[PDB]
Amino acid sequence: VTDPEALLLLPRLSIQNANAISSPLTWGFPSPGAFTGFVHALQRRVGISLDIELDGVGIVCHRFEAQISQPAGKRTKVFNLTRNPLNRDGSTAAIVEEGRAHLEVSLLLGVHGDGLDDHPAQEIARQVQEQAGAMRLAGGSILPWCNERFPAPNAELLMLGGSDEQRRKNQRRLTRRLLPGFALVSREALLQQHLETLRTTLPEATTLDALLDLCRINFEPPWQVRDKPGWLVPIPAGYNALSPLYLPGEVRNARDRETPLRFVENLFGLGEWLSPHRVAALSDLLWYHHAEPDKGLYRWSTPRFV
Amino acid sequence: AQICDEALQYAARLRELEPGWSATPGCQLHDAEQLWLDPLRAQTDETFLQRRLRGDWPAEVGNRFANWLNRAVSSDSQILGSPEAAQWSQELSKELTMFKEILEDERD
Amino acid sequence: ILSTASVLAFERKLDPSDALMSAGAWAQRDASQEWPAVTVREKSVRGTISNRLKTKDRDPAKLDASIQSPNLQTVDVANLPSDADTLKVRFTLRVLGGAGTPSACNDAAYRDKLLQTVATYVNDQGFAELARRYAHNLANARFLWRNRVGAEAVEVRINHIRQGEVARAWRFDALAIGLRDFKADAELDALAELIASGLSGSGHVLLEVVAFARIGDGQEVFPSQELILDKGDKKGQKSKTLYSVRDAAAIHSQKIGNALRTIDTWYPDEDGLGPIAVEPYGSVTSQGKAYRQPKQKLDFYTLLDNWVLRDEAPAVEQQHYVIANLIRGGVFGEA
Amino acid sequence: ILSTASVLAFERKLDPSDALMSAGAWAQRDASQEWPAVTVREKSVRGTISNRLKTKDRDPAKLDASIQSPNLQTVDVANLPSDADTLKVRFTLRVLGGAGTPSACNDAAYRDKLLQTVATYVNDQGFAELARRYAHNLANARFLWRNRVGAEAVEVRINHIRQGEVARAWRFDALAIGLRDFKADAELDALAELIASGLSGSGHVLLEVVAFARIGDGQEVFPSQELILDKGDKKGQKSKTLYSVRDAAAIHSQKIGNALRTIDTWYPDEDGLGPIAVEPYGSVTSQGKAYRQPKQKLDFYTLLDNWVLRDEAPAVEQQHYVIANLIRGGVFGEA
Amino acid sequence: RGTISNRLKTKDRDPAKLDASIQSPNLQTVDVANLPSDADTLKVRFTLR
Repeated sequence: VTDPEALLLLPRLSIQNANAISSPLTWGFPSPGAFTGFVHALQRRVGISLDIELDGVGIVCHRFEAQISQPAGKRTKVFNLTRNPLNRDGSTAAIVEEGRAHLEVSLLLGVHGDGLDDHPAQEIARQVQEQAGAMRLAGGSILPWCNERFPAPNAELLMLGGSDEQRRKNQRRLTRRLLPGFALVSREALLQQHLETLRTTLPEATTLDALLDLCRINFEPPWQVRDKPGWLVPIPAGYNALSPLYLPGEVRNARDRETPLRFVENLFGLGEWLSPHRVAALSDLLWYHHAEPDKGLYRWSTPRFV
Repeated sequence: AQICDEALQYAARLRELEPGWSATPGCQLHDAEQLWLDPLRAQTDETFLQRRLRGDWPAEVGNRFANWLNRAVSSDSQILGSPEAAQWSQELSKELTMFKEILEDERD
Repeated sequence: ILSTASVLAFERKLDPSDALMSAGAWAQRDASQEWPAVTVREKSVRGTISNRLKTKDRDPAKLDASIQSPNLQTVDVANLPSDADTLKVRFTLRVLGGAGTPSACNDAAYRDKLLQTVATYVNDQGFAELARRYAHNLANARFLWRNRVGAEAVEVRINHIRQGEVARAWRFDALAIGLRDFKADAELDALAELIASGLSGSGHVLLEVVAFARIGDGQEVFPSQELILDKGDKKGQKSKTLYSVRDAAAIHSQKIGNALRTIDTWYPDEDGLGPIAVEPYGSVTSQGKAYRQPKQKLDFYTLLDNWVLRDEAPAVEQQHYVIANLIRGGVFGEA
Repeated sequence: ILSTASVLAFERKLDPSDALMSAGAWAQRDASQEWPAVTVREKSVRGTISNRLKTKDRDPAKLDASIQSPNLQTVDVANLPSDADTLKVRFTLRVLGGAGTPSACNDAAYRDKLLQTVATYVNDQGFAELARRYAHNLANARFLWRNRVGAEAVEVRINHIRQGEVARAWRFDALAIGLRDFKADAELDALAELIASGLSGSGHVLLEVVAFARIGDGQEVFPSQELILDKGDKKGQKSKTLYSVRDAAAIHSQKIGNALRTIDTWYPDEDGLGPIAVEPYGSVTSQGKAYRQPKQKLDFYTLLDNWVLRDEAPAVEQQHYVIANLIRGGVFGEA
Repeated sequence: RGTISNRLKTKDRDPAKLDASIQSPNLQTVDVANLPSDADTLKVRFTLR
């Protein structure tokens, strides 16, 4: 929402069992809500001590390996599970299917505040890396890079540049540093205009049909595949209200009795895995929160993408 | 743009993941490329090839890469004798321009 | 209706050999058979940049940093030995005959019509102008391409080789016979009648053409140039490779064929430039210009399709040019 | 009802070898066993454009821009050395015999009828015309395909090889024996009786056929040309590649076998064109024309189906052509 | 390089179609094994158990 004064780069973090189930309709890379909740956890744990405000994540995903397996004779896939403990009686517990995946992402945390001036850049970069080393990103532990070739350090890029050329130089230097991955942005205006063209073709078509049409490899007869611009994916773009907002000590069995609970439901927007130098400014492509809590509509996106 | 960007990512993961560009010597290894061996010829040879890559700044790989995209197009003279070849050449020139300036600053 | 054939393949008449160049001294060109060959050797060249800058690299610091790192090449060079001032360029030339019969032709009627056309050409005027101009390009040493341009004295000895030996030997001074005038001499008419007899199919012609050139003691001779692989570095770059058959520099056979074919003084542009080589859409690679463009009706294909198909016989000059193209050979015909 | 068998695979009689070509001087052809072989070497050619333009590429600026960027090739060439004027093309020709017996046939009644028909032909008139024409195509050096058209003197030596050595040595003058007239000589009749005894199964025939060709000092010889892969760049294009068995130029075995098979002077067009190669639907791929088209009843297939199935025996020349196709071999039959 | 020499199924018996099909001859690269030029004996050697 606001512009970051600096752009921190947490380097390639190895996540071993992330959540492959991003949403009820999407499997694969975990939801960007996990990464925005991670940067809010980082702000809640060391952001208040350094007098900075870590907002926004650029999700890069150098490596992804889902713990899946294609069954024999089926085109679809199934998830490799774990073995839960037995019950108190000795029988096998009722299995619940949780998708696990191995990640390697690097995060662009947009850091703005009055703590960039108090501390050096390398100190606050090192302290948020040490705080991220004892955390988890989507349910999966962050592997801490022991006894390898060399440890990947951080770089807090002060985005306030003296010139346009030095700014473009350090943006290119950072893009070369997070290069083999694929930045994730939220392209929802493309989904809405594809819904507009779909409704032009056939009326009363809703945007779930436009989302599914942007998802699949659909064929057209003269046979030619309808082309897709980029790697468009369905992503859960936040939540939506189902119940009115309850009081803190009102709902039963909540997490805490001091925070208002509201029953919610996902909102599957459209995302687009694009390469990091297709953006020409890394102060875009960061994932912020947008709540508007009177209406529901607790959503996350990349504002200022285009 | 997607082809040029996948070429940039292939060069990135090949230059970063494998030390195999400086694994063995031979007679033919296409040594005019000098882009998929960035840390291979500088982090070991300090003044031998690093002084031949920073002053020379090898960015002539894009001219050889343009031959791939001329192989991607056919010999259709309905565009070669029309203004579609001009639009094709202008988009290829601006895209190899951005590929050149991305390839120019491998030294920083 | 007699449409043209889809394929037309004329085999090359006037086959030359690779012009093997050797070295020696003048005034013993009469004993010039054991002369040592001019060997192609390597030498290192270092150059500072001299090409045009493209208005972004015209900064003083950029240009000074660019001239601080000069490029290294190792070029093939062929020079005469230091005690030898004569370059013997020696090849052999067959004149085959049967200029109108194509080696490949689909339409039998078009092939018979083109054979009748060439037959009426040779009957009305035999290979007399073409053979005179080929004999000139043998007489003046135009096949010495750049080895001629500053030579003090060039002498061409052309031997007609019969059963195993010479039957009639010629001896020309290639600087008095100019590179642009097709005059008439007495020996040149005998050589032209020999090439005429070879071109008409009425006799076998194998000529050995031996050309000497006073270039100077240890000067550079210029054999033909091969192309390179472009796989190695930029210090041992090997930017220039010269032709050598067996440790002996040589001009290519098609360079000699191109210089023997420089008989075309009938192109619609100015004759103040001199002859060009007989090519369809008659084109020069140095000057970059295509004389006899097909918008004028003087290229080989429009002249041939008017002379054979619709019987619009051109002038004697343009049909000399057409028969010179049929002697030259080629892959004619559409797809 | 005697239907045609579904498969007919006739094996190849008259098996030739790869015609290895070496080089040397004339008048020492008797000591021509240690002659150096003609090596296929590379050379770079640079041409303009000379193909027909398609009425939309005839713009003058586009034509000049096309001749400003010429196509650089590298070609494989094989020349004689500069001190050699004789091309020794040597192969071996093995005549097997048993021309009628197929190697694969389903209908046994068709096999028995074909054997009875071919044995009726052989007993009526043995392999005498076919062997005379094969002996002519060994005698006149037609297997020297393009190495013959400008050759000054061609001499073919055919040595019948018994147990390890020569049993009968021939020596022909291939330019006096014409390329189109099958006359009768004394030695050619002895070679015809030898090939007759070979084709009839009454003897083992292994003829080492050596042919010399006075081309000239350092002139180009023309071995068989391979096909190129076309996987690389367009400056090192490698447009022409030549056949070579082991650092030695060579003509393909099926090219020699085709030049030996040019015995068919019985095709229904004019005989002023001369003999074409014995093929079903008898076709010359140079001239692009298939004589003995099946509209007329003179191809190999309708002649064989009339001779064997319904027993309408054709004329003498046509059944000579049929048995020449059976000597040639092939995969006859439906699918 | 070989021209067409197999049978025709009476629909391909047009003469212009036949000449057009022999104008584009089929090319192959076949694997062959020949003896050398100074060898006239083929030694086939195997074991039998």
